[PDB]
Amino acid sequence: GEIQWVKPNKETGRLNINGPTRTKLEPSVFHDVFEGNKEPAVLHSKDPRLEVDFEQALFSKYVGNTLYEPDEYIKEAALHYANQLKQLDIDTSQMSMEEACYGTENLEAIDLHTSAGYPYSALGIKKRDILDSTTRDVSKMKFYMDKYGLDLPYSTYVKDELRSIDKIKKGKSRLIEASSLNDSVYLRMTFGHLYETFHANPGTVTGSAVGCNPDTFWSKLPILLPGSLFAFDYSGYDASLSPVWFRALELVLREIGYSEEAVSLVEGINHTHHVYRNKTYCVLGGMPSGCSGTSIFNSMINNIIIRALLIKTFKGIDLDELNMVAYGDDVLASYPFPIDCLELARTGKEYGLTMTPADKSPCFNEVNWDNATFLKRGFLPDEQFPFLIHPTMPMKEIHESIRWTKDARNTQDHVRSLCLLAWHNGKQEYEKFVSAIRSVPVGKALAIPNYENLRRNWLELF
RNA sequence: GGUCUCUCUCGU
RNA sequence: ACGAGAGAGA
Ligand SMILES: [Zn+2]
Repeated sequence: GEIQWVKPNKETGRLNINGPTRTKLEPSVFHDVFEGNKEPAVLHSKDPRLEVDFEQALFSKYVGNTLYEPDEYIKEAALHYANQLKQLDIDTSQMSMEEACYGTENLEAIDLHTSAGYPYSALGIKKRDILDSTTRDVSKMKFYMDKYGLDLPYSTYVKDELRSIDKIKKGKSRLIEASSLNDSVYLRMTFGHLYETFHANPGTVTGSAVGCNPDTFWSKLPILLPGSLFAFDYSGYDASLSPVWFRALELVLREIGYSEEAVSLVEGINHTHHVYRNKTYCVLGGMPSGCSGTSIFNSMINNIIIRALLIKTFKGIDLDELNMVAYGDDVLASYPFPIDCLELARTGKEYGLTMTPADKSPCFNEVNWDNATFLKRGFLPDEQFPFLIHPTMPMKEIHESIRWTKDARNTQDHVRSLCLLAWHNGKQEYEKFVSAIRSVPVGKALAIPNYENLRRNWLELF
């Protein structure tokens, strides 16, 4: 991805989009009980903590584009994935507006507790003023679709969250691109059925882990990804995508039977316009973080990417012997013979992709089930039933979460949630957690889940 | 102050 | 089953 131009909102006619500049995050009653190295992200140009110009680090993620036009490797890769998806029998027909707005069995309704985007967010119009879960009223929507149209600009905000200290000094906060409700609606009407399919089939056919539950999914993966694991991280995946990958995606949608009218929506995300404060800017390439389809489209593209990298880097790759699962840029993949990711990354560069070793090390060492992680969790065989696999969220990350809070009103729910993540690390580790929580007055007032009950309830999932 | 997923809680 | 909240992940 690359910024093409920046223009004053005066020159473009766009309304100013201003977001909050102070964090909702405050130290919690456990801040000093547990160790951590994360603080609230920088939200403001003159955060005392800054060591670089803020807006320059913010947008530094747009590293540029290399390829615009799929070569033969990318074409073949897009095709292998497309034929694999055909067995899913995706409904390529347009989903009704009612379903797209208000939900189906396999697609959650448009979030109503969340902004309605450009231009409503400036006009003081919220989603609730247009949509109604009880009515399933589609009439006011179909009016605003024809008042403001489609292809409205993304409203850019800085994401309020914890970031490592390195990331706070270096102004490396994350942006989110608020979608216009109009595009969300239209993207959902066009691809809603493909969302449904993907949500109901996490696994190695979709190649996607969207819709998976780690408590039960982790036991399938060593069976879904047989052979030798390989994995790696991307730096700045979304923003690093060159337009070629959106061309590639158009190939996949076309092949599985999408109409040329529907395939044409992809350029709509490859080429996008954003409002940040008082300026308008145009981005070519890069997935816009906050549009409808972000997870699934990123996951689909990864499926294309891993394939193309394999057959351009190595001789005699059989793509039918590749098994992989993606969740956006997160990947776990397997092949009958070990894959050398040092070489994939070299190829990755030629495609404008920045790939680094999985273990966060600077060498591409071996990846195995003992040290693989996916969605931040590891894989730990149960000591009693080894075919069942614990997803192990590191206590380090759990300690990070518990030290802060956006509203201490909800300390109970927060701590319980963390305990449902933490027990998988084992009885000894969990009780060390719990007793540390008890070591403090608010702690002795919380209801904490019993280890053996957590384990008992986990075993009955099977 | 986005898109989604999963899980928990609280109500009728 | 439906409403409201939260946490985590991408
Ligand atoms: Zn443009």
